[PDB]
Amino acid sequence: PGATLCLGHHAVPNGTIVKTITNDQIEVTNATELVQNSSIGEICDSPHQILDGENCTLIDALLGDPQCDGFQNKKWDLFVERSKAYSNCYPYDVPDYASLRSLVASSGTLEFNNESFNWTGVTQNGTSSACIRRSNNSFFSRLNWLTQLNFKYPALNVTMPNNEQFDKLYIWGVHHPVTDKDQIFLYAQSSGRITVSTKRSQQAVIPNIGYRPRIRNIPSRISIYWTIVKPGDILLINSTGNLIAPRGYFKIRSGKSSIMRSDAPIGKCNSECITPNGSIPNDKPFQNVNRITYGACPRYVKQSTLKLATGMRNVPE
Amino acid sequence: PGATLCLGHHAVPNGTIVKTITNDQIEVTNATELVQNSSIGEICDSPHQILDGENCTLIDALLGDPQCDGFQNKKWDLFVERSKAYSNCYPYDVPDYASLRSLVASSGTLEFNNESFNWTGVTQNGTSSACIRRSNNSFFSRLNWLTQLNFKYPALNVTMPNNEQFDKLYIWGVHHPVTDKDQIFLYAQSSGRITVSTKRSQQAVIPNIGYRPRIRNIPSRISIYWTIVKPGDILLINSTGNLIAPRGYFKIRSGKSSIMRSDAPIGKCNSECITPNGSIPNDKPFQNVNRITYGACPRYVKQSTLKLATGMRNVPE
Amino acid sequence: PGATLCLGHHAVPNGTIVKTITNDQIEVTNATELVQNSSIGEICDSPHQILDGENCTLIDALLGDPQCDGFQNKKWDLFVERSKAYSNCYPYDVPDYASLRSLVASSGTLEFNNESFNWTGVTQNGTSSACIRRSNNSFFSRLNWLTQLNFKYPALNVTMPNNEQFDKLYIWGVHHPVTDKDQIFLYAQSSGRITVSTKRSQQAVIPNIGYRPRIRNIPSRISIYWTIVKPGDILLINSTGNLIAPRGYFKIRSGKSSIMRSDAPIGKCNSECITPNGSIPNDKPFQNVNRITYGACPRYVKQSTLKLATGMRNVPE
Amino acid sequence: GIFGAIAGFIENGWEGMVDGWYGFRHQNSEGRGQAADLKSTQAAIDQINGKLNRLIGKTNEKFHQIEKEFSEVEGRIQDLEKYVEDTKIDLWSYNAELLVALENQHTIDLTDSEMNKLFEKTKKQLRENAEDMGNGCFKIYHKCDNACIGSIRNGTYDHDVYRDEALNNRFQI
Amino acid sequence: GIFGAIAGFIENGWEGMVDGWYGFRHQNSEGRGQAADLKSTQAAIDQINGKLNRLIGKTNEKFHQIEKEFSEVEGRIQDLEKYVEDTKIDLWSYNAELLVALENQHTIDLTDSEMNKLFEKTKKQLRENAEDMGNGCFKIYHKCDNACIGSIRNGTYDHDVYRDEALNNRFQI
Amino acid sequence: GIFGAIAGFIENGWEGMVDGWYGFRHQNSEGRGQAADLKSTQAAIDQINGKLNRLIGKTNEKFHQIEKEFSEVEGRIQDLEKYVEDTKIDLWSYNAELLVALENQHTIDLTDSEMNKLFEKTKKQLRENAEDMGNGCFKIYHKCDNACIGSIRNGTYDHDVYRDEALNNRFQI
Ligand SMILES: *[C@@H]1O[C@H](CO)[C@@H](O[C@@H]2O[C@H](CO)[C@@H](O[C@@H]3O[C@H](CO)[C@@H](O)[C@H](O[C@H]4O[C@H](CO)[C@@H](O)[C@H](O)[C@@H]4O)[C@@H]3O)[C@H](O)[C@H]2NC(C)=O)[C@H](O)[C@H]1NC(C)=O
Ligand SMILES: *[C@@H]1O[C@H](CO)[C@@H](O[C@@H]2O[C@H](CO)[C@@H](O[C@@H]3O[C@H](CO)[C@@H](O)[C@H](O[C@H]4O[C@H](CO)[C@@H](O)[C@H](O)[C@@H]4O)[C@@H]3O)[C@H](O)[C@H]2NC(C)=O)[C@H](O)[C@H]1NC(C)=O
Ligand SMILES: *[C@@H]1O[C@H](CO)[C@@H](O[C@@H]2O[C@H](CO)[C@@H](O[C@@H]3O[C@H](CO)[C@@H](O)[C@H](O[C@H]4O[C@H](CO)[C@@H](O)[C@H](O)[C@@H]4O)[C@@H]3O)[C@H](O)[C@H]2NC(C)=O)[C@H](O)[C@H]1NC(C)=O
Ligand SMILES: *[C@@H]1O[C@H](CO)[C@@H](O[C@@H]2O[C@H](CO)[C@@H](O[C@@H]3O[C@H](CO)[C@@H](O)[C@H](O)[C@@H]3O)[C@H](O)[C@H]2NC(C)=O)[C@H](O)[C@H]1NC(C)=O
Ligand SMILES: *[C@@H]1O[C@H](CO)[C@@H](O[C@@H]2O[C@H](CO)[C@@H](O[C@@H]3O[C@H](CO)[C@@H](O)[C@H](O)[C@@H]3O)[C@H](O)[C@H]2NC(C)=O)[C@H](O)[C@H]1NC(C)=O
Ligand SMILES: *[C@@H]1O[C@H](CO)[C@@H](O[C@@H]2O[C@H](CO)[C@@H](O[C@@H]3O[C@H](CO)[C@@H](O)[C@H](O)[C@@H]3O)[C@H](O)[C@H]2NC(C)=O)[C@H](O)[C@H]1NC(C)=O
Ligand SMILES: *[C@@H]1O[C@H](CO)[C@@H](O[C@@H]2O[C@H](CO)[C@@H](O)[C@H](O)[C@H]2NC(C)=O)[C@H](O)[C@H]1NC(C)=O
Ligand SMILES: *[C@@H]1O[C@H](CO)[C@@H](O[C@@H]2O[C@H](CO)[C@@H](O)[C@H](O)[C@H]2NC(C)=O)[C@H](O)[C@H]1NC(C)=O
Ligand SMILES: *[C@@H]1O[C@H](CO)[C@@H](O[C@@H]2O[C@H](CO)[C@@H](O)[C@H](O)[C@H]2NC(C)=O)[C@H](O)[C@H]1NC(C)=O
Ligand SMILES: *[C@@H]1O[C@H](CO)[C@@H](O[C@@H]2O[C@H](CO)[C@@H](O)[C@H](O)[C@H]2NC(C)=O)[C@H](O)[C@H]1NC(C)=O
Ligand SMILES: *[C@@H]1O[C@H](CO)[C@@H](O[C@@H]2O[C@H](CO)[C@@H](O)[C@H](O)[C@H]2NC(C)=O)[C@H](O)[C@H]1NC(C)=O
Ligand SMILES: *[C@@H]1O[C@H](CO)[C@@H](O[C@@H]2O[C@H](CO)[C@@H](O)[C@H](O)[C@H]2NC(C)=O)[C@H](O)[C@H]1NC(C)=O
Ligand SMILES: *[C@@H]1O[C@H](CO)[C@@H](O)[C@H](O)[C@H]1NC(C)=O
Ligand SMILES: *[C@@H]1O[C@H](CO)[C@@H](O)[C@H](O)[C@H]1NC(C)=O
Ligand SMILES: *[C@@H]1O[C@H](CO)[C@@H](O)[C@H](O)[C@H]1NC(C)=O
Ligand SMILES: *[C@@H]1O[C@H](CO)[C@@H](O)[C@H](O)[C@H]1NC(C)=O
Ligand SMILES: *[C@@H]1O[C@H](CO)[C@@H](O)[C@H](O)[C@H]1NC(C)=O
Ligand SMILES: *[C@@H]1O[C@H](CO)[C@@H](O)[C@H](O)[C@H]1NC(C)=O
Ligand SMILES: *[C@@H]1O[C@H](CO)[C@@H](O)[C@H](O)[C@H]1NC(C)=O
Ligand SMILES: *[C@@H]1O[C@H](CO)[C@@H](O)[C@H](O)[C@H]1NC(C)=O
Ligand SMILES: *[C@@H]1O[C@H](CO)[C@@H](O)[C@H](O)[C@H]1NC(C)=O
Ligand SMILES: *[C@@H]1O[C@H](CO)[C@@H](O)[C@H](O)[C@H]1NC(C)=O
Repeated sequence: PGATLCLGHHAVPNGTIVKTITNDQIEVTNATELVQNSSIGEICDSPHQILDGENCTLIDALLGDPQCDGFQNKKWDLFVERSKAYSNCYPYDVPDYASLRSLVASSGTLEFNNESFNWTGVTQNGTSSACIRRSNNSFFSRLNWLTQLNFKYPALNVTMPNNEQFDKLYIWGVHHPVTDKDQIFLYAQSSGRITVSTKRSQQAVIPNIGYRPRIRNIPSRISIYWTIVKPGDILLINSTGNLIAPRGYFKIRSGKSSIMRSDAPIGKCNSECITPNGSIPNDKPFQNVNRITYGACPRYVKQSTLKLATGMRNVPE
Repeated sequence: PGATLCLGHHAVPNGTIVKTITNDQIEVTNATELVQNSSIGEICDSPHQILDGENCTLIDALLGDPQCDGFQNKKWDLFVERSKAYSNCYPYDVPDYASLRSLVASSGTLEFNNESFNWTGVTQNGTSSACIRRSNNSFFSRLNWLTQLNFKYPALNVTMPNNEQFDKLYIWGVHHPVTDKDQIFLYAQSSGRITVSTKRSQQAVIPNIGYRPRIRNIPSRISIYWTIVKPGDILLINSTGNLIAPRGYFKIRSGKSSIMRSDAPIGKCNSECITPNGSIPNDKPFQNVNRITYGACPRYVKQSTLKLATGMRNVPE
Repeated sequence: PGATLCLGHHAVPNGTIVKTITNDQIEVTNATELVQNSSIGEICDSPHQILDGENCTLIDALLGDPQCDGFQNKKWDLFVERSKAYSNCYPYDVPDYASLRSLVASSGTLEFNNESFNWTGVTQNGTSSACIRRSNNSFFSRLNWLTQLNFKYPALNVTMPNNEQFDKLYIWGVHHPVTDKDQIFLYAQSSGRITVSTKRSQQAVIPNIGYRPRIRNIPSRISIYWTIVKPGDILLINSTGNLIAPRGYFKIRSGKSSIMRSDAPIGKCNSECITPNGSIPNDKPFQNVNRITYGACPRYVKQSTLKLATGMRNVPE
Repeated sequence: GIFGAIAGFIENGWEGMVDGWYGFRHQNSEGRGQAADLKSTQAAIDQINGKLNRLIGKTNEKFHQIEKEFSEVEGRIQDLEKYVEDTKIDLWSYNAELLVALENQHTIDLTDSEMNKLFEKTKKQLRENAEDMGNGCFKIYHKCDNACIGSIRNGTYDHDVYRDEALNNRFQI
Repeated sequence: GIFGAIAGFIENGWEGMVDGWYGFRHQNSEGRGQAADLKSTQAAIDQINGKLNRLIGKTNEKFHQIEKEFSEVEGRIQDLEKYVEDTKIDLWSYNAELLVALENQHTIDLTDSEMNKLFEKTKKQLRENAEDMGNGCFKIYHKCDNACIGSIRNGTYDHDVYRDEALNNRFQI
Repeated sequence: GIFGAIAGFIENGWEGMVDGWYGFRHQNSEGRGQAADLKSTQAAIDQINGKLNRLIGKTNEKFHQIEKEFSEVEGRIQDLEKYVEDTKIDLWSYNAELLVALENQHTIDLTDSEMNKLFEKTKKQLRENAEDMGNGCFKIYHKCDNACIGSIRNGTYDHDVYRDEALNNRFQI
């Protein structure tokens, strides 16, 4: 009689379909998903330092819009800008807004050091009803609106050396009055001129007097500019009207900081990978949640699923 | 005696050489080409909507150069610009020409809506012998050359709100006269100034009076600019001379439209993939015809041939 | 009795660890390194034409800073800029410095042809104590500082046609005096204006009078600009003060030329691949020496080592 | 698969084998039974775990990058930012597709291989005492009780003990 | 190839086999002949068609992109546009080179495998009635006419029918 | 490895084999010895050299590119230049990692294969004159002196010469 000995392998009743080099559908005993396709719908506050912009854009927090006063000197790994954010101070624009936003985001700090600029012959601390702080007329916290004093505005020629071992970031502006009248009332001469310079740079701006469409009922504007001043270098403000002066400088750092547009709520949780949709687990090598990411994240791909076989070919009985 | 049974495989007398991991030349029974290396030398008019620029660049069709009048309000998937194209209206330049060309190309439409701008105190519809339309002096169809009326040019302060649910694209310009004389003859004052603004933007331009080298015997110029105005926003033209005014706006759409430089003739045929050399079949995954493509196309690679084995190793008798 | 015949394979006592699809550490009999991780610390002068900038940046060699006179008309495959380089002529800036540096680097030549510009009514060849050449006051070799003659500076309207079959590169500048006084002393009128134009372009510059922080004790500046003039086109300089005139043009070529920042010494040796660290052998497909390379080079990767198995699995006795 | 065992000469798998991936079924004088082979099972599992360790929990940190959504039409710069990102995503998407296809082909082949190795090992072990029936089964030409079958599964089967009995059974008329 | 059959122990292919990729040649009492094996042929063809289906007619649509030819010298921006495109093309060119090399190695190996599987299947089928001559041929140790050869090719050969005759022929002196 | 010979049924390698990669050890009436097999050795070496030729000394020339280090903060353009380069490097780094992993898996498998091919070839050669002991060794059931062993190694062994002697030794009681 003897015996029979058969060699074999397992199988399951519920196999999973995977792709190979030659087959776009072959059944294996088991597989695991390689594409993360969901988020938990909130941005975990850990382990990255999250700064929720709330009603403030980073630029508004920078300039010191009154609703953004709570942001002074704060740092972040990730600044989160909300789609509902809005400005509520003096209407302004920033040529190359995108680059200023980027370089501040990347710096990761709103650390501001006041400096005593020699403003002689002008009225300091100009305010407006378009920028209300604690029920009073006010202005951007980091900016100093200079106007005429005793119907004069003499020529400014103010120097500020950088004797630090870090770069200094200066934010300053030009006011564009609505009328030749308003121009004289504010600065005593018909034509403003601002020159901001360093050893290695010079930015010259002439105001443009005229009407713009009203924003929050204001038809005038401020244009915002920036200047970086390195160690051993010097900031020179050579102006004859219309200057919105810096009160000091922002530190610029380097590191891992960024900014992200998202309306996802901040949660009390811990997740390495942030997308605008919310934090995502990072166990999988790939993800199709969002091309925008921050932290230790799976790589964005177009596929919604990629199944890695973790077992043999399934050959049911 | 018994029998002999031999197992074997086919072979061919004319094998093909392919590459593997270990061999850059190994013969297999058959192979197929993966790199598309030829075009049919014409751009098929189907299935994409082709607009042949003929003598017109897209920008000339946009401005309304007289030879481009047949292009009014046309749409395209692909605008084809010919190397022989030339301008034959008032000589002009466009700062960031490349971006305007790109954004119009991508929009995919020349749809233009006239608007009734309040031009009071100036002579409208200025024409020139440098822009001949139907044997008369003329001008760009979409532009309105404003000049003095009764030796005066008063200050314009003209508003146009966007109450549509689409963006509006405005094209406008500045005329640079050749002499201080010509300046006064046209605009009644020595210095022009144009300010075009919205809630979220402001562009200020001063003309530069002076000679340029002649183009089609004209030593003066027009500089062309654009402004996009979103829903709820307003266009403000605040000018005192030298304005080349818009007559209206172009719609800006989004979708699959583009532009391509090619001298290939348009054919009556159907091909998904367009290159500047002509349409190419898209059966193969790769192609070395042109890095420039439009539509469902093989990916550009440097190799002129890549042979995929479709049979076994060939071992002739 | 009979015999025993055993089939087998070699092994070594000193195997090497490699990675596979399934194992990040498996021992094979032999392997070869695929990542080049070292340089010889010098840039071989062969086979590429190396031009060592020494104390000169490419832009200083271009303008003709006196310490850079030995660079006149030289060509390079690779221009090497040293971190110790410094300017020692009239202090200047270049808007889009990076693009001018790039286009000259890429052109690969400092070939300069003098041209006889019709400068009538002005004093040519202005010099300064801020640009010492052979113990005398001097200026940039390729630039011609034009100033008033007989307390007049008449309106210049100077033409130079390109009747060559190559493009011409023109370098020119604007002088910014420190005072309204110095302005009149140099150019006879309070306001300079420069217009440089071609058929297809126009650049207009107004000087900005004012103080800048001192560089080598000079508080004035020159701003440098460039203009390319194609065959059949014409250069027009239409100026009324403050022009730093070209003396001619640079040829612009195309080819394989570039520029690299490095402090590695030049050696008398032969190596195809140059990095800022020094030349590297190019036998390996990859390298982690520097992402910056020139010539036939391994591709930069992040790994410091990648071992390719060149033998079987090692199974010691 | 490339070895021809799984979904090949082995007609099908065994759903009732839940304590291993490969193994043995027998019939002899004392009944019929199943036992998992742990070594082959572990060899397959170790290799699959090796892959997984190269792909799971190994993500890469990025911080400040470029913008990838835009609220205004800008032209050239934005075209470039969008094209860079689209380029990147398509390359990674390709990498992911290829990776999974290659990994999966390889997983099927290596698991087929392990089945084949176990079969080959058992065939050699049995020497002249059994014949291959072509379907993964050996006809063993001698009495082989439970301890005997166990000895085959455990690598302690001494073919010389049974050889005379087996040869007589194999080569009879 | 990795199995050692095609361009290995099988000395060469058969140019006169035009109705299949693998098959059988025999010599017996009634002559010599050739027949294709359809199953192995189809197994190879199906796999190659599977690859082809993953690569032919599967192109990707792109519309507005960046410019890639330039009529003016511009510097920084153009350097970046050119570098992005050169980067992309080199990555795709690499992908294409690798893909074809891997696919082709695999095609050669899988076709070698199918040859090997058919050989192995036939070897097991013949049991003790034939011996492997080492060159893909079996010496069958019994009378095996055309119907007999057909039965081997069709999987209906009953080795027990011939075993006595074959053993006597094999193990004679 | 995927064939199960190297680090499989062959227990270990031979450190004392320095004139080839694969070979033969024997014991017979005249002693014990070792000889390299040149054909299998060369087959492995040729394949590995083929890979190497596809990767060593094959670099690509680039000239003017983009800047990759920056002395000033600039924002948008620099963000893009840095991201393009980081993108590129990560893609090439991935390509290099994958390439080496695949190449190395393949090298191990092909070398395992060659060992297996040599074993199989020798097994078939010996016909009914030897049996596979399961560890890469054959018990040869006849007197096989040095010239006889040489004949096996050189492919001139005539199995018919020894078959009667071997069958008698194999199938005795
Ligand atoms: C199908 O294939 C997949 C992938 O191979 C397989 O999933 C894996 O299962 C194991 C065991 O169930 C998982 O391991 C666990 O992971 C969790 C989460 O990370 C850990 O918390 C667990 O740790 C505990 O348990 C350990 C012992 O198992 C303890 O040693 C430890 O101290 C903890 O108490 C544990 O490691 C593994 O995460 C998954 N892998 C993936 C990628 O999902 C699945 O089981 C297979 N399915 C079948 C039906 O076989
Ligand atoms: C070498 O290898 C290649 C690739 O495997 C192989 O080329 C293929 O050949 C087949 C058959 O000749 C082609 O299939 C045809 O394709 C055309 C064009 O797309 C179709 O019009 C055909 O459709 C008709 O025929 C079908 C039956 O064959 C009908 O069912 C159908 O209704 C139509 O009447 C048909 O599908 C295939 O396109 C090529 N593939 C490639 C990539 O070229 C070639 O034959 C092999 N050479 C040798 C000598 O074996
Ligand atoms: C481990 O694996 C590696 C890679 O397979 C292997 O390294 C290779 O060794 C050979 C021989 O030692 C090298 O070939 C030499 O290369 C040098 C430098 O390029 C040449 O100068 C040599 O040319 C001379 O010698 C030839 C004959 O060998 C003559 O024909 C010729 O005219 C010259 O006189 C020679 O080609 C080869 O470069 C390396 N490859 C690499 C990538 O390093 C190494 O030997 C293996 N180690 C062991 C212990 O097996
Ligand atoms: C130049 O044109 C601009 C744009 O049309 C003119 O601006 C408009 O000025 C009027 C005058 O006050 C503004 O009206 C005010 O609106 C507010 C808000 O509803 C209302 O509370 C006030 O009672 C008043 O009606 C109008 O909003 C404003 N329009 C825009 C778009 O800004 C401007 O008057 C012109 N300038 C000159 C000098 O002629
Ligand atoms: C400033 O310099 C410019 C550039 O050199 C001068 O432009 C030139 O002006 C003359 C005067 O008419 C032009 O001549 C004309 O050419 C046409 C075409 O061939 C011909 O038909 C006319 O009969 C006449 O000869 C000349 O083309 C023109 N050159 C260029 C390059 O534009 C200009 O005159 C100077 N301006 C002043 C105010 O001095
Ligand atoms: C506007 O402000 C600028 C910047 O502060 C003033 O520049 C400064 O001018 C003084 C006057 O000579 C310079 O002093 C000189 O320094 C050199 C070098 O050490 C020394 O050898 C001389 O004896 C002299 O002391 C000073 O360096 C310079 N500072 C800078 C930063 O450039 C300028 O005076 C002001 N202009 C007007 C018109 O008021
Ligand atoms: C995460 O958010 C992104 C961006 O909002 C979502 O992607 C968009 O999805 C909407 C609606 O399905 C589409 O109209 C857009 O075209 C998508 N944009 C892009 C860029 O893909 C995405 O669906 C969200 N994913 C998850 C998992 O929540
Ligand atoms: C952010 O802004 C919103 C809207 O401007 C604020 O919500 C309003 O707050 C006012 C003043 O207390 C309330 O009267 C309203 O009930 C709110 N309006 C709406 C539409 O929600 C919100 O409080 C601000 N948040 C922060 C954190 O400053
Ligand atoms: C398609 O057109 C392109 C671009 O004109 C051709 O590529 C050029 O070919 C010319 C002449 O062979 C070369 O001088 C250029 O250097 C090529 N340019 C580039 C960017 O590669 C190409 O040959 C054409 N291909 C086909 C199949 O017609
Ligand atoms: C595009 O422009 C070309 C050249 O300007 C036109 O061809 C000329 O047309 C004129 C006027 O009828 C003829 O006298 C000439 O025979 C043509 N010259 C040349 C050099 O070809 C052409 O007609 C224009 N095409 C379109 C579609 O407007
Ligand atoms: C080649 O030079 C580069 C650049 O200087 C070196 O990379 C830097 O190394 C320093 C010190 O180890 C680090 O602080 C920097 O972060 C590195 N920079 C980058 C961009 O990686 C590199 O170490 C040198 N390599 C060799 C082999 O000499
Ligand atoms: C490059 O510049 C350096 C520093 O300016 C020069 O070195 C100095 O040369 C002076 C003048 O002969 C000497 O008195 C000093 O000994 C040097 N100083 C230092 C700090 O090294 C150098 O000679 C210049 N090189 C070239 C090639 O022009
Ligand atoms: C298959 O079914 C079993 C039985 O319920 C279940 O436990 C297992 O998780 C399933 N596995 C897969 C991969 O679907
Ligand atoms: C700079 O300041 C000096 C001294 O106050 C003054 O003469 C000059 O006009 C100023 N320059 C500008 C551009 O305002
Ligand atoms: C080989 O030759 C035959 C006979 O003419 C031909 O039909 C076939 O298409 C050729 N195939 C290849 C791949 O060259
Ligand atoms: C704008 O229009 C108003 C009213 O006509 C006028 O006073 C003002 O000067 C204009 N502004 C410009 C810049 O032309
Ligand atoms: C291993 O050791 C030998 C003996 O000295 C040496 O010659 C050889 O180069 C070594 N090989 C490797 C790859 O380490
Ligand atoms: C200017 O200098 C050049 C070069 O030294 C010389 O040839 C020319 O005569 C000078 N021109 C004048 C007007 O002095
Ligand atoms: C150009 O030159 C002419 C003639 O000399 C002069 O009238 C005109 O003012 C100049 N233009 C400029 C911008 O200097
Ligand atoms: C074989 O091994 C099993 C597993 O532990 C053991 O229980 C059994 O007693 C062994 N049988 C023989 C016959 O060696
Ligand atoms: C084997 O199959 C072939 C193919 O159809 C058939 O024609 C033949 O009659 C069969 N022969 C035997 C002996 O079963
Ligand atoms: C086998 O080949 C070897 C290698 O050259 C040779 O020296 C030897 O004489 C041969 N032996 C026999 C028995 O053929």
